[PDB]
Amino acid sequence: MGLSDGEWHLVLNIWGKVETDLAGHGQEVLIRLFRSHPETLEKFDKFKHLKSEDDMRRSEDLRKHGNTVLTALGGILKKKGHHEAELKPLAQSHATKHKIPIKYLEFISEAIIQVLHNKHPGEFGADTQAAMKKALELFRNDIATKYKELGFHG
Ligand code: HEM
Repeated sequence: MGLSDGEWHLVLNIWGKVETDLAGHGQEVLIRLFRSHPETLEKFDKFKHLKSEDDMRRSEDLRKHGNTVLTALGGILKKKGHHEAELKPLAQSHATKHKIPIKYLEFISEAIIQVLHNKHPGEFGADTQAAMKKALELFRNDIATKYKELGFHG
């Protein structure tokens, strides 16, 4: 489950590009999530009204939340294999106030991978893709562990 130093290095190489625009990457991640899995838009009372891609792109509220999402994920990724303190409140919030099944966390992992590949073809080769995939698997798995403790079957 754990990543090597070299795998983390690949993850943070591509994250270095994302960092220079957390809101804009985050917006594309949410859009690709919602369009690839429309059922996930149901979890977001604030965005359910957005019925088109162009509407989603014009939503400053959607853009802002994309920054929140990727800011939180960046802090986690930057902690590499010692992210217990950053991940725990996130798990807590997504197992209580917004009950997000692990399946949808897989969907957004998939959306993140697709956005990075579309926006960063050169820096996101097969090895960096495999490493980012692994980091997001570790992330979901660790969230799932906390879910169990919190009483939520994900
Ligand atoms: C990489 C995975 C994710 C990250 C890093 C993330 C991060 C966040 C953060 C930081 C917040 C606000 C603070 C908090 O609640 O702790 C939030 C809120 C929320 N999250 Fe997530 N999230 C992720 C995945 C998801 C998914 C897949 C869904 C639904 C399918 C979801 C649904 C929500 C909702 C509904 C809120 C509240 C929105 C609002 O403030 O109105 N999250 N998320």
